Formats: sequence, C-alpha cells, structure tokens
Amino acid sequence: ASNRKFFVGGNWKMNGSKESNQKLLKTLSDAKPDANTEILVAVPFVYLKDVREHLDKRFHVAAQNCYKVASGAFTGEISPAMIRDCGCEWVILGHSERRHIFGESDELIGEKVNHALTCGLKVVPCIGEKLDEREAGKTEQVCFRQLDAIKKGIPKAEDWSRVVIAYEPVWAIGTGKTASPEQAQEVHHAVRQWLEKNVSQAVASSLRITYGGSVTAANCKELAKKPDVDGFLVGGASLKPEFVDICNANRG
Amino acid sequence: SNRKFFVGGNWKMNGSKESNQKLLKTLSDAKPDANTEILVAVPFVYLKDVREHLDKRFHVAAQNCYKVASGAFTGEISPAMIRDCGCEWVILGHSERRHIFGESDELIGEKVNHALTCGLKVVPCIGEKLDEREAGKTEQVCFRQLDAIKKGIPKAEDWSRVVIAYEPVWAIGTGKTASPEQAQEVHHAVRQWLEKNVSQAVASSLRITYGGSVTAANCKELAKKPDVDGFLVGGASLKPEFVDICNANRG
Ligand SMILES: [Cl-]
Ligand SMILES: [Cl-]
Ligand SMILES: [Cl-]
Ligand SMILES: [Cl-]
Ligand SMILES: [Cl-]
Ligand code: NA
Ligand code: NA
Ligand code: NA
Ligand code: NA
Ligand code: NA
Ligand code: NA
Ligand code: NA
Ligand code: NA
Ligand code: NA
Ligand code: NA
Repeated sequence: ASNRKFFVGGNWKMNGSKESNQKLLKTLSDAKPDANTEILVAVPFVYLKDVREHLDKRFHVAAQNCYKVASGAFTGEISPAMIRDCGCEWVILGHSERRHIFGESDELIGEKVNHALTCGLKVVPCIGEKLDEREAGKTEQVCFRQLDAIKKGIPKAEDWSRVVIAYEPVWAIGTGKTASPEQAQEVHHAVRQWLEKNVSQAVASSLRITYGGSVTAANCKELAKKPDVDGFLVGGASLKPEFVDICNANRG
Repeated sequence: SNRKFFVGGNWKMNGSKESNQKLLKTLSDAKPDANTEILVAVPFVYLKDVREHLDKRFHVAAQNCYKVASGAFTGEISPAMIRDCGCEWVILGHSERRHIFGESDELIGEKVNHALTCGLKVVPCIGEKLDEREAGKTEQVCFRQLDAIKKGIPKAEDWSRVVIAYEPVWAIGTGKTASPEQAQEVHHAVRQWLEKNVSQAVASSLRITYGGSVTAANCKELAKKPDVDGFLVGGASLKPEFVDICNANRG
C-alpha cells in the first residue's frame, strides 16, 4: 500500500463571530481528536489572525480564498502575503462557491495556486462537476480540465508536497441527488489515476484526495474506509460539535 | 456649505502589520483637519487591529461585503462580521468590484440594502468607463447605477448613512487626467438626480465624493467645487500626501 496521513478540513464559509469562534475552538481543542489526523479550519478573513493566535499549533488555519498577486489595485481582495502576515500557512482555492457563484475561471484558480505556492502557503485546490455535466457524461472531462489548470499552476514538482485536493460533488450539493461512498471512491480513484499518468506515481501515491460532499457524523467512517478517500473538506458540520466526530472518522 | 467634508483612503490590496503601523502613526500624529470626516478602508485581515489602533476620530471601512448575514459563500464577509470587528463602514460597488470581479448593479443594490439593514454606513461607488463617456452615456450609466442603489435603500432616512463616490473610470488607468471642471459637472448632475428622485433635503445634505486622481497639487481646487464634498483616494492613501488631501477643504 501507500500510507497517506488522513486530512480533515472544516470550511466555516461565511459563518463566525468572536463569541461563537471561541466556543467552537474550545470544544475542538479540548476533544483532542485522533492525533494521526491532520486537522484544518478555514475561517473568514476578519478572524484569521485571532483564530491562529487562539488555536494550538496542532491545528492548521486556512483562508477561504486569496488573489494571484502580492499587492495592488484589487479592492476587497486578500493576498498570500497578508495570510502569512496573520501567521497562517493554508488557503482553500477554487471552492465550488467561488467557481459557480463568483465566476472564478480554471485559469484564475491555476494562477492563484501558482502565487500561493510561490509565497510559501499550502493549498487545498477544489474540483468537481455540476449535475448537467455529470448527466451529460462529462465528470472526467470537467475534473481533468480543472486538474490540468491546477497542474499548470504548480511552480515545481516538489511543491505537490504542499497540495491537498478536494473533490466536491457539486451535482449532489443542493440538488435532490445524494452521493454514495461508492460514487465518492469511483471519482477519487479516477483522480488518483489522472495524477499517476499526468504527474508521477510518487505524487499519485502520496497526495491526499479529500471528499467535499455532505459529510456527517453518520456517514464519515464509511467514507474514510474507502481506499482513495484520504479525508474531508467539511461544510456546515464544521460549525457544529459533530466536527469532532468527523475528525475521528479514520480512528477505528 | 453645511455638508461636512469627507475624505476616504482606500488602501485596496495593500498592507502588512509593519507597513500599517507606520502609515497609521503618521496619519494619527498629523492630526489632519478636525472639521473633515476621515475614513480608511483596509483589507479584511487587518480590520479589527486597525479599528483598535485608530482613535474614534477616524472611521474604519471594509472594502466589500456580501448581501446576507451568514451562509454558504466561501471567501465572503458579512456586515455582521464587520460590526463584530468594531467597524461601522463599508465601500460598495468600487469600479474594481464591478469591472474586474463582475459585480452587477442589482448585486450592489442588494449589498447596500443588507449593509444598511444591519446598521452599517455605506460608500456606494458609481462611474462610467471610457467607451461609455465617448458614446455620450455618462449620465445614462451614473443614473442606472444610482437607480439600483436607491432600490437598495431600506427607508428614506437611511440616506443619512450614505456617502456617494463618483469614480471617473474613463480616466483611471487610461492615462487621461480628469479636470476639476469635469468632476463638478458630474457631481452637479448627481445632486440634481437626488433632488428629483429622493428629496431636496437628501440632495442638500448628501456628500458626493470624488474618486478620480486626487493629489496634494489638485485637492484644494477640487474641494472648492460646490458639489464636491470630499474624496475616495486610491494609491495616495498609502503615502504621506494623504494627510495633505485630508486638509484639502482648509483655506
Ligand atoms: Cl496555519
Ligand atoms: Cl507536475
Ligand atoms: Cl468605524
Ligand atoms: Cl429613497
Ligand atoms: Cl422633496
Ligand atoms: Na503533502
Ligand atoms: Na443533495
Ligand atoms: Na494510481
Ligand atoms: Na453512508
Ligand atoms: Na481512506
Ligand atoms: Na480604536
Ligand atoms: Na424613517
Ligand atoms: Na435622510
Ligand atoms: Na489616469
Ligand atoms: Na466643495
């Protein structure tokens, strides 16, 4: 086999306050979840510095987005340099909400991946297909196009060491469709085969491919057991006490 | 004029703990014109720290926000989060958000609605591009953008918490420099629009600020224009000359 460290990210999205953040982080920290699992929280920009100062170094802190240059005339945007200046080392890039609500292109995501890695951050690039794409038989076509753009952005092959991929079944998020652990495993296996052919066997065997569909305390252990599922990028559940149980998904 | 002069400095995507400390110490120590309202619009990651550092004499603004309090909008910041950082202002509809990030008139109106509902004060930005100005569409474009902002105002009293910024996008990064006369012409047209579409009371009280190229050399001549009630400054906001621009309405 290959032994990839399990990775659980909690994407708070546009949620949090000084008061609610303190309560969530105390619960997570006091619970001491599975020591063998890497744990990340992706928090709103306005709380990045305070969350990183409060939270023990065991836990990673990510920004939920960044732009593709260090500074300039981009009112409202945040750079990797500003994320590092807040003491944080991670960023989520190409999240389905950024792609499909805010219209971020594959090429823009590739340029953000390039700039973040150049500045020394670690990145969680997100991929995934919509319902119309899946129904038209374009799951691999869409995912491979998105992966091509991320690969083009990797400055040097060694930098894959700082990448965690998240697959989002957008076709299942906010449609009546539900993705099964079997459907998750099928896509993750296809992504790993893509990495083997287009990057290297060494990168394919070491890279964490995490699942960004609906993850609950009730389904997390069955997903974790799948051989090509190396963890999660959790949405709504990341704000809830069940995030601790999801962090323990790979424990036994 | 009985409209209080208003000078905003938009840092855009610029700042660090170190550079911010130097800029804010210089601004604070300079004690610029106490009769002028001064705002700094800073990157989200520094909002809380800038508001804690700066005396209440200064306003601190976010550079953007979204149109609901919470939800599944990875990367977005709400008015509730801006208030939670101790800040009371937000810039909305900046030319960069409209023309680089594709924010629609309708979205800007919804953001204005949500920010005002949550108790923030707002700086909605309007302005026409070069192709629009050359086609004689300056007023058509500005009035379309103002219609969408007005649709977002929850109740007429809420204009008390609005400062409009006119950005001559046609002049920003086309190499062209807009004259104080060209600024005054647009500001007068916007004030007449407010008189007809809102009220004479709002038209006479609302600050219409200029967001074109403002320098130490042109700021006093712009300030003296009867319908120019201050500035939304870009690059100069990071420089010592921002203090001179804050003093534009003196003498
Ligand atoms: Cl970190
Ligand atoms: Cl490669
Ligand atoms: Cl404030
Ligand atoms: Cl009104
Ligand atoms: Cl009237
Ligand atoms: Na790695
Ligand atoms: Na669903
Ligand atoms: Na493989
Ligand atoms: Na299941
Ligand atoms: Na697994
Ligand atoms: Na303060
Ligand atoms: Na009223
Ligand atoms: Na009023
Ligand atoms: Na210019
Ligand atoms: Na004036």
